[PDB]
Amino acid sequence: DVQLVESGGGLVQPGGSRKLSCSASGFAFSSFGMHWVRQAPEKGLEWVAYISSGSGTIYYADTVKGRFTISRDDPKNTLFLQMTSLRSEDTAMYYCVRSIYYYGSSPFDFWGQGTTLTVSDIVMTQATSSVPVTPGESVSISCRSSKSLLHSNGNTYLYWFLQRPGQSPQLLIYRMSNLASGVPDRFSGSGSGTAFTLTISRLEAEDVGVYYCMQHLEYPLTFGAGTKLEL
Amino acid sequence: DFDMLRCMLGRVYRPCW
Amino acid sequence: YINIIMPSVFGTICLLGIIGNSTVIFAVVKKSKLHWCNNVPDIFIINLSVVDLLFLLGMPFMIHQLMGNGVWHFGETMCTLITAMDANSQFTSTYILTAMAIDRYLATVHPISSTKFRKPSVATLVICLLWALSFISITPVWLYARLIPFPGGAVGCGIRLPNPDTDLYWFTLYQFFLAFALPFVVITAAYVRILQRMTSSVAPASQRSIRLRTKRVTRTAIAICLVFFVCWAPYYVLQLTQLSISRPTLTFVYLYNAAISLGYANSCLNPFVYIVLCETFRKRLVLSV
Amino acid sequence: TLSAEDKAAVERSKMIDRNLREDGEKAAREVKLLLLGAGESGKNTIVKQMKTGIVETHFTFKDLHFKMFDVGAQRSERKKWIHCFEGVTAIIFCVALSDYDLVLAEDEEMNRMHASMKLFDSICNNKWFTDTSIILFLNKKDLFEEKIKKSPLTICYPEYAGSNTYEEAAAYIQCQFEDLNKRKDTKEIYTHFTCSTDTKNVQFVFDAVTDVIIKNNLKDCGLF
Amino acid sequence: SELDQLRQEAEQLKNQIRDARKACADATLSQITNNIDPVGRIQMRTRRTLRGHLAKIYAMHWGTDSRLLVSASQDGKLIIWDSYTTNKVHAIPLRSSWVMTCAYAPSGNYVACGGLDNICSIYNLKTREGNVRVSRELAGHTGYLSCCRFLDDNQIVTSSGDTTCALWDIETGQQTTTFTGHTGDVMSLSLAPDTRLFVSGACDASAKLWDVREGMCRQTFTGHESDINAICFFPNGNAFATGSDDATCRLFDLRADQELMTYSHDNIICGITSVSFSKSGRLLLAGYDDFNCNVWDALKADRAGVLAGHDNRVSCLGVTDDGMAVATGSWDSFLKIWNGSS
Amino acid sequence: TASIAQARKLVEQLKMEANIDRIKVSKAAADLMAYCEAHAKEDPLLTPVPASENPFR
Repeated sequence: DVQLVESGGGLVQPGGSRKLSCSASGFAFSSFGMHWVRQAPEKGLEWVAYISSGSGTIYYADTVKGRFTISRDDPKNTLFLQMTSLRSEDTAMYYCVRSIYYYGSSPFDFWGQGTTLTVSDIVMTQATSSVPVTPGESVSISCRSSKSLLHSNGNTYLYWFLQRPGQSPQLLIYRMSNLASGVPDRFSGSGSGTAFTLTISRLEAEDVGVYYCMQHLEYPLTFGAGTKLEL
Repeated sequence: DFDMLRCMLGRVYRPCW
Repeated sequence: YINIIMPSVFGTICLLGIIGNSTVIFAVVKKSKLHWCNNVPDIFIINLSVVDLLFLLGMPFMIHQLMGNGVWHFGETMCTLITAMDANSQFTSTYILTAMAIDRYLATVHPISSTKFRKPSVATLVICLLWALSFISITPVWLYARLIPFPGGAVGCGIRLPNPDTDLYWFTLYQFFLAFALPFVVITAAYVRILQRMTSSVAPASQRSIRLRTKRVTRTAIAICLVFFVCWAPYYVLQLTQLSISRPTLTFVYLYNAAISLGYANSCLNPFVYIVLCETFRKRLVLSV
Repeated sequence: TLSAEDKAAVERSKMIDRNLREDGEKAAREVKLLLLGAGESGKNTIVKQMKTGIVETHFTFKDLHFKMFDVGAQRSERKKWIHCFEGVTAIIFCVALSDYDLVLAEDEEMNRMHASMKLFDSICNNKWFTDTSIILFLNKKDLFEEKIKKSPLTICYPEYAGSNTYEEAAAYIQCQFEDLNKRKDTKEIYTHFTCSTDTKNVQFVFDAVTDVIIKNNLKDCGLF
Repeated sequence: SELDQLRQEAEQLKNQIRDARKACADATLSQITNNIDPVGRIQMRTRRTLRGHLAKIYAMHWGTDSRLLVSASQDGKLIIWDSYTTNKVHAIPLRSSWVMTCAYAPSGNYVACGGLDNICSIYNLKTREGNVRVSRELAGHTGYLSCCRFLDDNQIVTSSGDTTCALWDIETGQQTTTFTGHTGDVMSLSLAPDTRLFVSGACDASAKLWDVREGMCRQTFTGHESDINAICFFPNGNAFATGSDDATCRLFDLRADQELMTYSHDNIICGITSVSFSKSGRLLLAGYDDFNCNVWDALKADRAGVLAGHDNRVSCLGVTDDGMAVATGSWDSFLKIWNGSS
Repeated sequence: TASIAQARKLVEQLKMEANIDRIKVSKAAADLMAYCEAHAKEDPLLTPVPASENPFR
């Protein structure tokens, strides 16, 4: 089965260095681009780095550029993140994310379990931090972007993720309308221009969690604050 | 129509010695 | 008769050479339908026709000071550039023709090992390198290309060496060695070796197919080695003749002018060698039409 | 004016082109042989020494990789799928010398050798193989000599007038097949006398293929 | 005695069919469509050229989204193209390089191919592992596979050179129905738009209409003089066109059960490899051995235009479901996308 | 007895094909002509669309 297990996290001193590893099993690793996404404690998701399939393209977030290095070993199916001069701002759980890019693909479909590291641009806005919900009732979640995510090729590069408590984020809707494989049809993504809505008809216990909207129109990839659903 | 007795070197002229 | 016979040869060669080179260019380019059409040997032949075309296009720019009045009408600025370009157009064709000869040796005597490096990328690399070597060889041509004062009111472009008493020998020999002596030995040795290794031991030598294959490669290898020699030996034989000769006569001048015309004949006959001796090219020509 | 995901789509496409180019270069260095012949003509004996619908056999001999295609199981119409093999290095044709005094099991009136002779010129003179060399194998050479002592060659060729010996009958049959070559200029036929215990059969194919490579190089180089 | 009597009854039945067809041939399609205006000259330009196949292309098939297409070549590669951008979406290495046909599933989740290996291989395009994998190898034909067409994700119809067509259950890998009656190699098949019938053309110069569910031959269409190489249903499913080696295309009607129109020219003396219709059915596009694709007026049997952009035999062509473009594949290893301009 | 068995099958098939209902060619020709007329406007190859609506500009 598709698996992504991260390792190398732990308590480090400020100004130190740490090496993160992501071992991949159950899928064609060399065919997928790989991302590192981190999540500060009691905060939202933050994209760190990206290396494409074939290692030809590498991108970094501005907050880590020059200090973090992302690399992959295709024969060993391992993804690496070499970090140096670690600051207190680097304290987060680091997730390994696979994403394949061709016509009709669903990037960011699988995320890793994450590893914890402790140290001793389009703006996506989700103003509604929390929403009280009851099972069986329809819920709508709103997202905003500073720039129009609709590209000239017809795609609207908005992604929806759900992070249930204790779990890694899971892809629900990719490109603002498409439903990811293995996701129930009750979830539906609707949007236009800069305003987007995630509709959850007949809410269930599993749907409880924080929902993040991410833009993939251009780099750096940015996440919304996140909307929490509570019973 | 000229004095075509000039020295040659390659496909161009050269000064006679 | 003297003033009309010499222009007639240049005019006939220029017109015939243009038609022949155009036919080779037209057939190779238009064989496909708006698609990239190149091959390791096909790269050389189109490159050779281009250099043969430049050498023929620049013919009037070097012979206008030999026919009517012997006056250079292009000034000193074009005296260096045209002479360097004309020498490059002659030298490059020699280098392209020589390298194309070694390439054919690789594909015949080494049918298995040559597949590793007889690639279009390597073929492009060599031809790009061949052009660079021509500039190094024609370095003295453009460094010393200055106008020469003739008696009277006329001047002409030429080579004025700093020490004409002693510098005349190295200039003559180095062009003789680089453009005639070494390439002829390389081309001749390459094609005779092909003729000795063009058939397999198992091949049915008694069958007409082997015999017809032996004949065609022999007459194609001989013609290429003969056209280059015939069209360039008298031009460079006179070069060694005039080293110890000071005062030329009318007979010598007429022969040198006739020798120059044969020089433009080599680039005129090279396209016709491919048209006549390559039966594959005839079928390729019909496809364009 | 590409998006971040369209740029990564092109990078995947260029990665695919890089592998197609790599595969094609490897394919162009291999030898493709179409193996033909009649039933029980020793074709399978040749494959046994060179170890669905089409049986493809691979082997490497002196830094050269051969792909031999056996299409004996294809009982369909040949003219529909014979153009698929246009461009193979050479055609290996297997003819049973001993099948001259024998007759076809089905027809019961057509001579076996004439069936092979009619099949040879159908492929040799075929429009898809105008310039394709043919490696002719005359199998069962040792068995042919035994039959020629008792059964003269006149049964197969009434016009034959020669000694009833192997050295003359075998050479006569070789000339009969090579006489069927309708274009004795654009293609050449390599004839070899194989057997059930011969070990030089693979070397003959390599020598013939080496000559086919040279002839194709001369065509490309413009010498031929 | 009994055998002689039976073969005489076949001749009487054949004469009855011929007389029945002649009775209903009151008019000609040419007479009916004489009044209508011609389509004029059809000029199409090469919008895209798909490069990457390194050998002869033998088949291509559009996906139903009119954007993705799959092409088969005998370099042993099945390639899926994004026709809008010319990006290669997938490159599927084939176990057997002697492929003669390829098919795109209407759902877009599967592609199929097969050739001289007598096998129809099913490939899964949508896997969690991120690669295309073989999901099924459909064995059972005793001749080369000449054509295959999906009915859905679980059913596919294949024609073979063993004179038979088969309907397969992909999940079980077994052929549920076998369609017999052709006396020659079946070279092509076309599915009706409702996928309840399909026509096949064979090398016995005859075209048969088959019932998919019932599994028997409904009608037989003759009139060609040589092997039929191509066949294509009319967009309404009530007619089909064939292409043969006799340099002719014929339009047969199912309900009238006879030929309506022939598409030939005196200059054309080469065989036909592929045929297709435009979205409205007014244009019949046929690929030829003379390196060209001729656009015919289906109603008036006039050559409306020529697609001349290939250096070898046009082996395959297809028109998108929305009718926006036509792709032609050829033995020169290139695919070209054509459409007109205002 | 292969030929005699095949003869019965071939005769039975021709009976099925000879018992089908056939409409007139004029009726069949009119339907094909009618279908093309109704769908003429939505055929981009027959009537090329403006370049703004053409995916293959």
